[PDB]
Amino acid sequence: QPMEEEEVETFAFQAEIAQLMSLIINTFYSNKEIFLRELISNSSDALDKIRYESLTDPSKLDSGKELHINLIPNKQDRTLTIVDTGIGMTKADLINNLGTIAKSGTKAFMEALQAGADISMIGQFGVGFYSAYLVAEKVTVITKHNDDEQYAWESSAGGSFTVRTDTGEPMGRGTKVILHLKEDQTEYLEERRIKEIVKKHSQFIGYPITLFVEK
Ligand SMILES: COc1cc2cc(c1)NC(=O)/C(C)=C/CC[C@H](OC(N)=O)[C@@H](OC(N)=O)/C(C)=C/[C@H](C)[C@@H](OC)[C@@H](OC)COC2
Ligand SMILES: [Mg+2]
Repeated sequence: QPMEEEEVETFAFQAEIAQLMSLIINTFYSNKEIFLRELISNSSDALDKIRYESLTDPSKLDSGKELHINLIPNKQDRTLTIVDTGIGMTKADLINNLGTIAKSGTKAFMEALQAGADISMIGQFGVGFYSAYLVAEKVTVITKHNDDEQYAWESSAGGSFTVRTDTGEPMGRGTKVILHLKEDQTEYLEERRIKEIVKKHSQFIGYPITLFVEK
């Protein structure tokens, strides 16, 4: 019954990453659907990493043998969740790779946009994760790596993100991206739309992908 206590750490995004997020959020782009391609591609890379690590150390699969991606639309919460059982990320990985450290592709990509380039090019510049903000007002990343505890990263943009130990349902290993969709982007909760986008953009994943549909 006693009051629970939880630690949170708040971080500022690196300057160019903050500028990138603002550009993605406040500019109109057609072809926003490519966000799902980018997230699935990141999952595939995380899956490749645990796969190859396990060839040399099979104990790394003690946290889960199955290597796959699950897509979970939730119309009640208005969330689309992409879950993989890839290598996952440590706390240090989250902090370094999801916000605080500069990427070499950020500037070149922003300038490419502000010249008319299609947003689809984002993955080539190594900042494809941020395409989530084309469709989501808030993104929560839950992750579990063999070498660390389970962590939750979250940002509604505006310049900062938080990291905390996750009190939610334990995952054996991997990463779960929860997209809290903007009110005008609920088409990405529809089964037909999700299937269309995966069929169009994500046909060479290398791992099984399953769509879970309520009701
Ligand atoms: C193309 O491949 C990459 C690689 C990187 C960045 C991006 C794409 N591109 C990005 O835009 C960023 C900021 C990705 C952040 C990291 C991704 O997180 C979300 N959910 O998309 C995460 O994905 C999942 N499912 O685990 C990935 C890919 C983690 C991999 C395994 C891990 O390698 C050891 C990361 O360092 C810890 C790599 O970071 C660099
Ligand atoms: Mg790949």
